[PDB]
Amino acid sequence: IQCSQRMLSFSDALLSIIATVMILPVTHTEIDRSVQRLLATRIAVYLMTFLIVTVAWAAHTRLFQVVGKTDDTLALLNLACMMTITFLPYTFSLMVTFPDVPLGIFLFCVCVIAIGVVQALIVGYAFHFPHLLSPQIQRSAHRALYRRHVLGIVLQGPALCFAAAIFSLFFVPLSYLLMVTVILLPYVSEPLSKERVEAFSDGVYAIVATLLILDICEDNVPDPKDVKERFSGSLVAALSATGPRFLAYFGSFATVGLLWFAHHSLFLHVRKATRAMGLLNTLSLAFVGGLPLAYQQTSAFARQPRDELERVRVSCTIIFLASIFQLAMWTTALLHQAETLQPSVWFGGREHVLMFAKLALYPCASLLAFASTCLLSRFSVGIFHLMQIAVPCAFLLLRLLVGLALATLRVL
Amino acid sequence: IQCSQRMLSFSDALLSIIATVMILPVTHTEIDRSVQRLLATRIAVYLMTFLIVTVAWAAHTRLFQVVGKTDDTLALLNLACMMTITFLPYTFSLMVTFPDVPLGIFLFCVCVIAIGVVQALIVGYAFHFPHLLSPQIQRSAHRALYRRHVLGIVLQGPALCFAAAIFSLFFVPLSYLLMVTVILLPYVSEPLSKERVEAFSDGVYAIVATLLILDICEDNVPDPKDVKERFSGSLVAALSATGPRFLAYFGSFATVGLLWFAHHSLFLHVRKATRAMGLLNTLSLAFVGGLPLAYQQTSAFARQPRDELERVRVSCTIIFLASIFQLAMWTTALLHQAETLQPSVWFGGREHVLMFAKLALYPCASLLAFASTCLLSRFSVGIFHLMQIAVPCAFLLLRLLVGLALATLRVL
Ligand SMILES: CC(C)CCC[C@@H](C)[C@H]1CC[C@H]2[C@@H]3CC=C4C[C@@H](O)CC[C@]4(C)[C@H]3CC[C@]12C
Ligand SMILES: CC(C)CCC[C@@H](C)[C@H]1CC[C@H]2[C@@H]3CC=C4C[C@@H](O)CC[C@]4(C)[C@H]3CC[C@]12C
Ligand SMILES: Cc1ccc(-c2ccc(F)cc2COc2ccc(CCC(=O)O)cc2)cc1
Ligand SMILES: Cc1ccc(-c2ccc(F)cc2COc2ccc(CCC(=O)O)cc2)cc1
Ligand SMILES: [K+]
Ligand SMILES: [K+]
Ligand SMILES: [K+]
Ligand SMILES: [K+]
Ligand SMILES: [K+]
Ligand SMILES: [K+]
Ligand SMILES: [K+]
Repeated sequence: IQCSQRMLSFSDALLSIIATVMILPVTHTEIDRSVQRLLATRIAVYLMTFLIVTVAWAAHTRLFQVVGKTDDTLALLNLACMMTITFLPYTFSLMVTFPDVPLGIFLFCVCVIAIGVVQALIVGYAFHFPHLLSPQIQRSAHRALYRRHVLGIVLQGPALCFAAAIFSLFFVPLSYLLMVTVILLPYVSEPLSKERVEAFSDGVYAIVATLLILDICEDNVPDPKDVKERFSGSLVAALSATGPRFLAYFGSFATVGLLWFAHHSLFLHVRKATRAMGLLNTLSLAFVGGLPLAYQQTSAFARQPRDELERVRVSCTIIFLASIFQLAMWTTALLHQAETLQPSVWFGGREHVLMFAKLALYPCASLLAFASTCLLSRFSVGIFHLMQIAVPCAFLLLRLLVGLALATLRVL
Repeated sequence: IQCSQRMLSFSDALLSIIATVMILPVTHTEIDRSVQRLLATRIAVYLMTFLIVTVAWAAHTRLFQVVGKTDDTLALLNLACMMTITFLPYTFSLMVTFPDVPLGIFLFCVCVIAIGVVQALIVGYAFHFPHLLSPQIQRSAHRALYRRHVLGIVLQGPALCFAAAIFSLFFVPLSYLLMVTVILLPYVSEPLSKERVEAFSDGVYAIVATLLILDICEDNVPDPKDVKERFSGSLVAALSATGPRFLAYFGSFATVGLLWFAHHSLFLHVRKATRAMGLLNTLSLAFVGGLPLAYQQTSAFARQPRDELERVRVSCTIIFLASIFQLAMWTTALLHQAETLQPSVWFGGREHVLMFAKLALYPCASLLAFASTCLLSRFSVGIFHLMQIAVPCAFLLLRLLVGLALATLRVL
């Protein structure tokens, strides 16, 4: 027997990488109807693959909530499970790119079946050696019924996908219906490990923050030949020619880091994460993945006022979507504060107002910039930049600002 | 005050991404002297940037060993520190690509100075609020001397790099000498947080395992137009045309996952990690980063026997270098087992032989394949594939094999 914490941390790292894999085609899209259609398709594929990989990650998290402690064989089986999961984005992209070809849907169904079969092997091994189970399962007298329930839950998806794979040769629409039913059944018809949620969130945030510097380190180191021919041997000029990329990276890193800061602060006060909090966290991460695209678009900065106005609106919308779901997590937690939140941030608690301000800082700023874009259109672009400067400072001075507001309302 | 564990986990994730960033140019190198020179330059740059980012990560780890507990201001300062660190690979690549241009060396020195200045701000803030310090520092009466020592250690590198930046305008070789002195002084003239080492290692392993699938998901989804024109509308043929990439990914993921399995097993029994163990871990990770290149080269599989023999030798050498340093970590730990290892894996312990076999499995296999390449040249290539099949199975049956060997030696 061994402690399973590090194995699950490795699983979370791999799964965050796999979930965010499909954001690279979006950010590498150079950017007339054809280009817009291509970008929309890529964004939709990214969202769907992120959600699918998140569903797989959640299934893994609760599977290894059932399995309390790990073992060499369990570690190798988990490696096999991760290997199978790493193919979901590619097979899904292949299926959507070739909807009418049965081979793509068959490959996706095979990937899902393989994940389920490896997880069923893990469940069988763990139940054959009860000391690997959680104490709740170990001490229960209905271990056989627990095994049946867990194994049925694990193998539900594989059965539906196997039926879909069969039907692909006869009636494709029913195959797609079964694939969607796979995701529908678990949620249309419990707590989630807070550590797993935190690890997955940290991985996603770390990847999204550094996407643009990863692009820069590969593409934007000047070529000495190009420097000597096109910039008259001036390295400073060659580096200035690529300024917009650096500005995009700075903005994206700052925004993603501050959103992670808000998430970190929120989860420092969470006692237990519910399923609703997990769903809202998934939505927030999915929309967070899109910030690099927003900042690329705004940094490119086509001089046309209408184009730049559209870019600012899109960026503000993306930031609002990223942060409103964190605020929604916090509001959902407040409904069951007694069991979900530490007493510090309960209604009327010491740090309740500070947490509220910290989580509402970004949605308010994004909404204000978006409104300025409609009311103060000419200044709006500058206002957007002002936002990028104001929000970080507000985070530094947040306690002083909250105290000032409290003192002001004391008399008012 | 807040718990600093999640902030440091996020730092480890970001730092692993930044350390492994420069491996992408290596794996994206399509592969006459010019190509070899380009590949050698890219590999050297990757190694140097990995080592530099690891030095920065180690400095960060011990800085936040000094700082016991975190705070909102400390969290934001840490975000700024990570932002500064993310520019080390790009500035180093720019400096090496333009060695004679003072601007590149100046930018690298500025990045180093900025990292040091942010860390000095963190130290000053933590010491101005002693409750953020570790209890050892808090209870000491020499907190002023501790502050002086820590601040000097933090600002050592910035001073040397500032001198180098000045000298770049007058005598460049002395500037380079000072830059190397920055790294020389700390090591030429203590324990390391095992959690930080584990998190960094897991991040690096997770990135390296999935490099090739990240490439595949972007580049190798067939284009319907290409499928219809070049493969006569056969999607299976189009997918078979890209088989070697999938084989390379399978091999690379299996090898990296099993090396991580060996690392995980080793560190499950480590009580405290010393500086020597940290250095050996860094070397092992640096050489692990090169496995995707080895497997790409072997999967490309030019039919020429000499070329394939060279590619098998290179792959075996890379695997041996990756795993021998894990074995060296284990051997170094055995020298101070009493304080470094759990009693289970001490000399003559219950699991000592199993740990030895687990860590020596890969070096022995790689050395045997390399030797077969010289003695059994014609079969060697097949033997390499045999290795890819044998080592995983040996990991599954490792306990049975160890028991069999013990029983055999009982009579012999
Ligand atoms: C053929 C390979 C490539 C992939 C598909 C594997 C097949 C044989 C597996 C995957 C999941 C399995 C199913 C999982 C659960 C159940 C429910 C049980 O009450 C009857 C058997 C049934 C319906 C299984 C039959 C076999 C099954 C469909
Ligand atoms: C100019 C900007 C862009 C970058 C460089 C910042 C300069 C001013 C900073 C960076 C590190 C600093 C040094 C850090 C440590 C010491 C040792 C002390 O006994 C004398 C001052 C001295 C030598 C500092 C002088 C100022 C310094 C060199
Ligand atoms: C109905 C059905 C059909 C097929 C499969 C199946 C098939 C292939 C496969 F690889 C794994 C599985 C499932 O994996 C196990 C299931 C049970 C057991 C032990 C039994 C116990 O005591 O509960 C061990 C492993 C399962 C159930
Ligand atoms: C000799 C020298 C020269 C320059 C700098 C410097 C310069 C710029 C900068 F941003 C930060 C620093 C260093 O950051 C601090 C140092 C001390 C203090 C408080 C003093 C205490 O009580 O020890 C707080 C912050 C430091 C030492
Ligand atoms: K973690
Ligand atoms: K991670
Ligand atoms: K990553
Ligand atoms: K990448
Ligand atoms: K971790
Ligand atoms: K990581
Ligand atoms: K290309």
